[PDB]
Amino acid sequence: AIKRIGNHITKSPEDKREYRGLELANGIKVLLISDPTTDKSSAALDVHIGSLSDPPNIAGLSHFLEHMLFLGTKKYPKENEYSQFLSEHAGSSNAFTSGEHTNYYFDVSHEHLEGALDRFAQFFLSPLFDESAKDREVNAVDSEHEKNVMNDAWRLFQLEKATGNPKHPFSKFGTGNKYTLETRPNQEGIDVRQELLKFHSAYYSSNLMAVVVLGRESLDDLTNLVVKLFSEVENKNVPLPEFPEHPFQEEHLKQLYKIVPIKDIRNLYVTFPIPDLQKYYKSNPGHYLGHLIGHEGPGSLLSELKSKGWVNTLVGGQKEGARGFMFFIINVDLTEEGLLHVEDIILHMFQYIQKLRAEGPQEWVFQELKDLNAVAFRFKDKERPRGYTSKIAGILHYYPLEEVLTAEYLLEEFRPDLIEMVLDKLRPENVRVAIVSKSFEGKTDRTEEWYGTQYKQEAIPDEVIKKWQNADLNGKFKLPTKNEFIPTNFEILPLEKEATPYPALIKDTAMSKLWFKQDDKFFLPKANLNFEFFSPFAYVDPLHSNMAYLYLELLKDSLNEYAYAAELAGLSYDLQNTIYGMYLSVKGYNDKQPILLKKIIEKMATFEIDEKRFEIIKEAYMRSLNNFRAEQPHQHAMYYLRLLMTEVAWTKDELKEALDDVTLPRLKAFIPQLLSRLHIEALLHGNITKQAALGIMQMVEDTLIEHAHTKPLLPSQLVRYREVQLPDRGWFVYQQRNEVHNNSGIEIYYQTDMQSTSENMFLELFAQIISEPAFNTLRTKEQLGYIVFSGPRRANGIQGLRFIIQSEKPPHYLESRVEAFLITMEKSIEDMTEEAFQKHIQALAIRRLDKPKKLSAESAKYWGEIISQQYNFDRDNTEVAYLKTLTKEDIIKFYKEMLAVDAPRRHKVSVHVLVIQNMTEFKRGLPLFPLVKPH
Amino acid sequence: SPEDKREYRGLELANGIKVLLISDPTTDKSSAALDVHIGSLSDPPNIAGLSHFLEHMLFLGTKKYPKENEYSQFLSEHAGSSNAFTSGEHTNYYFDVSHEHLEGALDRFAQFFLSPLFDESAKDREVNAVDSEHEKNVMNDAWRLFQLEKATGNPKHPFSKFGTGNKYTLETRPNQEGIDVRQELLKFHSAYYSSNLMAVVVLGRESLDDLTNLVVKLFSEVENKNVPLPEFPEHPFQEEHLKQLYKIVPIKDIRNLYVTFPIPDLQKYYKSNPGHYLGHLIGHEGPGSLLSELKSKGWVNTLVGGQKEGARGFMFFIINVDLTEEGLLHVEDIILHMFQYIQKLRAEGPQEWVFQELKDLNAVAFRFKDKERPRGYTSKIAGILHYYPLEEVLTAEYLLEEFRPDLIEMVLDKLRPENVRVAIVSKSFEGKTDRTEEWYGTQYKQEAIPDEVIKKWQNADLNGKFKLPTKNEFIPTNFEILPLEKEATPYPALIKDTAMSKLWFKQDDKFFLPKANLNFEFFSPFAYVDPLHSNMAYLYLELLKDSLNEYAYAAELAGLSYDLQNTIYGMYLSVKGYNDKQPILLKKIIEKMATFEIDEKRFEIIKEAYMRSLNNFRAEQPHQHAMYYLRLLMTEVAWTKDELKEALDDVTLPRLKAFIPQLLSRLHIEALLHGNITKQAALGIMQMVEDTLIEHAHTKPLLPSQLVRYREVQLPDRGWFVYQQRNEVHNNSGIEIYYQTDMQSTSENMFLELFAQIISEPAFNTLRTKEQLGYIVFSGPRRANGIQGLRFIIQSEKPPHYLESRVEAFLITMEKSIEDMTEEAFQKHIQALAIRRLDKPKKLSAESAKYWGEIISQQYNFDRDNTEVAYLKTLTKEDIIKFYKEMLAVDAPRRHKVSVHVLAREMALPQPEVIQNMTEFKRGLPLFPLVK
Repeated sequence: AIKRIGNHITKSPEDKREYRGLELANGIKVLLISDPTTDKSSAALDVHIGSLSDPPNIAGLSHFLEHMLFLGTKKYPKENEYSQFLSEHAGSSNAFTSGEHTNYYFDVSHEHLEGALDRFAQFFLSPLFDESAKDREVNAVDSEHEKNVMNDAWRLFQLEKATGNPKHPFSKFGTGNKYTLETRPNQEGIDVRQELLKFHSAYYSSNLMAVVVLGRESLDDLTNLVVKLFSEVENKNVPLPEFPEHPFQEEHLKQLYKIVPIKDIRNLYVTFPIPDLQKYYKSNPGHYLGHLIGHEGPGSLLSELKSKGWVNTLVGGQKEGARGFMFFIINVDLTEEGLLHVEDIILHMFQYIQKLRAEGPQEWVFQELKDLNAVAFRFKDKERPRGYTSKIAGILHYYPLEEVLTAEYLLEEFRPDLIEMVLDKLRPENVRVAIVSKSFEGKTDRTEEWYGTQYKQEAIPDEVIKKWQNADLNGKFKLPTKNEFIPTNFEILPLEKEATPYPALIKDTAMSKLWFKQDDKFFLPKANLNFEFFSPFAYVDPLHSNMAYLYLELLKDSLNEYAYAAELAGLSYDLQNTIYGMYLSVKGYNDKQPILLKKIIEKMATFEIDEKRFEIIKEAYMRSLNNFRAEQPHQHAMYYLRLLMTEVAWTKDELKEALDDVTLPRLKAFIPQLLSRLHIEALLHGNITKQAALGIMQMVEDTLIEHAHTKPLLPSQLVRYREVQLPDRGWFVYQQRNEVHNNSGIEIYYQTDMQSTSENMFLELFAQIISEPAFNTLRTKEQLGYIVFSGPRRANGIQGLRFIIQSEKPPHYLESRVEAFLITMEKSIEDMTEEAFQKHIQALAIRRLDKPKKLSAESAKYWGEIISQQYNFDRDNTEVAYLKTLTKEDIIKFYKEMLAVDAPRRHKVSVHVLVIQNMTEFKRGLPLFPLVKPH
Repeated sequence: SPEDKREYRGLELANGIKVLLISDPTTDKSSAALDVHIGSLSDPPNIAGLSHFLEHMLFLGTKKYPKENEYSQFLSEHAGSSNAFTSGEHTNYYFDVSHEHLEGALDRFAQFFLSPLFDESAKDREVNAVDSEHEKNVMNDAWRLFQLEKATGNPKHPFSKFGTGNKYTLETRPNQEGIDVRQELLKFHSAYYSSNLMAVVVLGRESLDDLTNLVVKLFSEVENKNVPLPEFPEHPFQEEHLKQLYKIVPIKDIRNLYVTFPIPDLQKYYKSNPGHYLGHLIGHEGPGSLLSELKSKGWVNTLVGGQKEGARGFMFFIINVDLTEEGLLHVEDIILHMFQYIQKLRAEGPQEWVFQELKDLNAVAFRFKDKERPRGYTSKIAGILHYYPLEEVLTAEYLLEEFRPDLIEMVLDKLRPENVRVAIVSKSFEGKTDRTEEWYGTQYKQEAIPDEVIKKWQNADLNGKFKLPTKNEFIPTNFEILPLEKEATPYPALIKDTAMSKLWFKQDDKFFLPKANLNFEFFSPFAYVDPLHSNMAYLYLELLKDSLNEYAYAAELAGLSYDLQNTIYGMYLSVKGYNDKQPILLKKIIEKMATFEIDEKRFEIIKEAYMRSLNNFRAEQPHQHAMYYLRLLMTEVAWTKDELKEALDDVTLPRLKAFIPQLLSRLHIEALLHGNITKQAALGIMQMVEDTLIEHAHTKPLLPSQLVRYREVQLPDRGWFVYQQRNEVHNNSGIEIYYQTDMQSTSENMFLELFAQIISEPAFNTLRTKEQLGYIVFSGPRRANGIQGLRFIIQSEKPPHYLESRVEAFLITMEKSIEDMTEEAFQKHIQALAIRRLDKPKKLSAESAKYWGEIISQQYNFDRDNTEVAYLKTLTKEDIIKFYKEMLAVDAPRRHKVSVHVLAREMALPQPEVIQNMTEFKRGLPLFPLVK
């Protein structure tokens, strides 16, 4: 069977890997993909035979056969070298069956395909089906059934098979079970092995199999090896029509079911069947209709239901079963008010559909989606060496090899009649109601035989379907407007003649500080800009902190609807509450980035607050403070220690005492006062000319003065918090009691001077050195508690070591175990050889020296340095050279004089959650560490 | 007065000399005074200021020793001050002596009468000295106005005669005329001093009889000529100057309106003292008062009116009026307003109750005279001894027991448009004044107001909008003292502890005074948060004090007092005085501050005044600037005058109104109870103040985290810091060097203070007396943010590095001096320091203020001094050397040194550590722990 159709196929312009797809004479679909650059190589074979099978003699027989092909019969398990070969090359394979097809994906570390190809070739060429082999597989199939029984996702899927026509084979149980696999046939007289013989000979031989290779070897090398071992397999010319007609006969239409799952969750499913329409996939109309249903802009279906509160989340998507029959599914979130108004929610979905009928199909919205799809296709992302093979192999059976890459990423034709046809399908006549709730338990007397899921399948008497058809009226909903920003600039701006390896202060003003960088090591239009706004009033009072959070929470919630279109564009807006300042994150294509940024600045400068929105936000904030009372001790201990470190902090109980007097008028008065004085810090990044970037900073500051009347902060109005000074000679402990968790939590912390390049290295190295032994004994052999923490702490320009442990043991006993660990580590570091110490520092050095994998990640490192005010972008490169210089003797000295129990400079503090009688008095007594000088 | 001791014994000599005998055992210092009814008016007309020249001549008269200063050296031996002055009709002498040396001092004074030398050499030196005194008086703006007033009434009248005297008039014109001035002194002394009207008051303690026997025999040595007293029948003005406006140029920038009314000698009758009673009416501030009308117009900030001094036959009445730019434009209207108040007084008429209430307040207050200074008491008594016996003068002058409604009507009738003599003092009269007084060079001009305007004043006699003052409480509710509680604590304790309130209580026992003091501090975090926040707080305080001032005047008349201060931590309220209205006054003060209405015009004028203060600091002494720069660093967060000025422009009246409830929304109050108040009653007063606050502002207790104090930057050990600032206004340069040692502790406080005392006596002689580099010299310790430091502040036009090097050399010399000083000399130095620290307060207010300072510092050890003084006694010379070595020493390892350099306008260090940005340095240095 030697054949190779030849074509040159276009691929994402950015993508470099070259692939040739060919068809053999036997008719096996063949795809050859060559990627020499990637070290890993792979291959996949998909047979289009599902768990559902035309013979109904036993259930799970097809699933058993796919398992029988990965068992390796008796020869492959007998060879431990075969399994060792997979382990040596770090190759992990997953074998699974789906109703449409059975799929398997495997990987080899480098050029190990030849041996693997032969092993896979043997199963198809000749399966032994030995008696000893069958014994292991039947037990494995029974184990596979066990996990499926408790899987709620599978339980919904099997319920869909039950809702299938009983006469139709669609209602067969795909997973199968041990009793069906062996006990049921032996009394019947059917032989399982004889069936496996017949099925492999004809069904596997038929051309339902597709082979793809991701091997790094050249396409010509790929062609010779793949063709020789797949030429032997022949064609039995057996045609499979799947299911010609939909199983449903309208008998199970217009029925309401109540499902109680093991998990507590509430989802509503309305079932409507739909026609295949596979040939016209250019328009993809059903998904386009789903996008309109799932949209969250002006006059959205979810937006009305959000005001009612009946549906928190609405998602609409196409559902595909067999090629012959497909379905449309709408999922709505269920709320207690929504459960009472279930019928009204169903009518409201019809009202949006009525609006869609009135507007009709629209060419412009389809064109906008096509433009977005083209942009996404051109900039392909998250390419995967493993699992990509399985997806393409399934696509190959239904799609031509040349068109597989662009089939789902491009729209080429408009199909108005198809949009009308899917709209016609969405009518109450075809509607089926399925409701999931824990409360339904005890109202259901009917239980599924396969899995323990209870659905009444009761036939609604006095059906209200007629009322919904009779009362249909044009919806108040309005179709969404054209997206304001669509990326049109794909060209990357040329690098500036001046080259800077790190961010530079192109513009410095009292009003704002401006850091600028140009893209290097990456070639994408995508550019990201982070801006910090700092105002003193936010942290001045406990009332001020509470009011500031409410304003910021309200700000993002109001902007969320306006920024849904930005999410579709890929632009990213983030508004978050930080005690010192407000963090605005803008990410995405550079060309449309400024328009979104300015609109956010105007909304931030002048914000309107609704009383109803304020009340719900205030209630949610109050509930969160109540939750912390029942929160886990280890996090509670971490908060208690953090509260002591800051010069002044507000107790969580105090924060929820002083929310009693909070009012809307005080909050509205606060917004101009806070906005009136603030300072802007800038971290622009990506490919842009410096002059244009300076202009973008100028407009942002100009808008803020124009609306908020923001004026530059006076000197000394920008001071960081100072950590309390430790005694250096004493260990201090206070006790508090948890109410809900039986494990007692103790936290021990050691302050370590002030941040310095050498100081950072010493703390990091000590944490690295003790981490592996603590995991070896404290975490596992002692197993005092699941939560054991030995990691570095960096805050307020200071370094510390924190031990967060939650265990069912006395806190003092846990502290004694930590003390025993510290003395063991003293002896351990001395016992450890110098060569092992060098291996420790080298592992930390490799971890420190990580090259950026993403444009955003590269910008993030600079963002951290500036917010801390160190401004040391290259600090890691200077530090790694010092780490090699660092010696074992210095590390022993650092612990013996500072962190040791007998150390003269001993900084030890203790926080206990099951004496410091007043937190304020102890903090007032301690001096304050100065802010680190900026570099 | 029961509080006053004795003073009720007096004798009159046959010669007519007036003698009063005082014997106070409690008084530790003896005293004696002389007086005689002769004056500048009674000087020979040709001679000028003969009596003033003669009063100096009396001291050197003694022939006992041929030394002019022999009496003065005798007074120096007894350390008793001797001063003498001549009034218009009286010559007064006063001196004091050792307690057991009263007889010896009197004998020396007696020698002057037996032989008055008045030597020729003494006269030649005296003429120059008297002329020098006259020259110093010319610069005084007030004196130049007074001299012009005496001369203007009549050249012929003796009223015009010069009082001070000058060398040319005293000696040069008589000597050329062939008159011998020394012979004139001898003849004048026999004719007037020795002849009659002498008044001697003697204070002794050994016995009343011992002084009495000696004085009668010794003061009879002079033979009386029975010479009578000079009297003037009519006022000097002949009515030629009446209804005549004057414009006078003043040396100082002062604007005043003066009107003179000649009146009869009502004071000589002393029946009712009517003129002062009328003056109180005009002075009183109340609804419908003259000051309230003037303040509303804004023409006059304040006015003062008291009966002017008058001769035997006549008296004068004058008004002093502050003038504003708008007031200067409307001066005629202001005089018309004064006339309108007089017409309202005519409509009300004389009222017995107003006189009775004033008399009742005076009588109770006369019984309650807290203290009398022994020195100068004799001099005041000598003046009134001639006209009234002490018992009669004290009772009549203080409470006016006799009442005459007719006399009150007569003085009101005496004030009239015809009686008015007009004068205006303003700085806008330069170049408009031609006439110049010869003696003081004062420039004044006659600008008679058009006769038609004078007719307008006469034809306009209508009351405006004036309301008779409401009767107030001038009587303490209980004159007696409430009994001390059965359980009593010598030092105030925390009787009541509350989340919103802190209470300390002591009842004054030894003092036995009905008067009591209550101190309250209000805490607000927002006051120090921003330069704008500090600025608005001052404006609110200034608006509050102006608004409630009219009510407060009534308490001031009763002797009750209130204080409002803008401390950075929060508002300060203090109430001191009798308990009769003290609880009532406290509630009203709280009501005004917590709920307040702001007048826009008052806010604008207050805002301008605060802005004027900020620009004023640019022109300030260089040494004062150095203290201000050091203060910024010591207080950590603080704001410069520049940023405050921009913030002051930002403040607006609506913003200020919004901030007052926010400031008053949450407060913490700490209180001190002192004086005659029952503990249970005081607890009720504490409940009342908090209850008033919660109703008015819904006050809530501050959270412990919210309530915090400031911290101080910590200098590195072995570190020297300096920064340079330039003062454009002052030619000289001021340097302040601050050496920090440690957080204040009992041992630490004693050691540094001992060092400051040890070097204080040497510093004055070694630097100011010998080096004499600059007038400004300071060697004193400074306490801020619970940290002890020593500051040396010198202002001189000398190089700063040279001056700092001299300071370092002085310290090295002081270390050598400490070794040189004997152990006994060191013990004497500690003894002086111990006495200075152990000083008992002589007033109820002083001891309570000492307790108050500890409470604001957050240290509750009231009796800290007794423990500290015991430690000071244990101190050794070696211990001070160790303290100098650890921090004060130049090369000390733990030494912390900060230098503030204010450069001169037109104008090195071994180690230079210039501070470019203060904010960067504040971030760089750590913060000292707050004291526990």
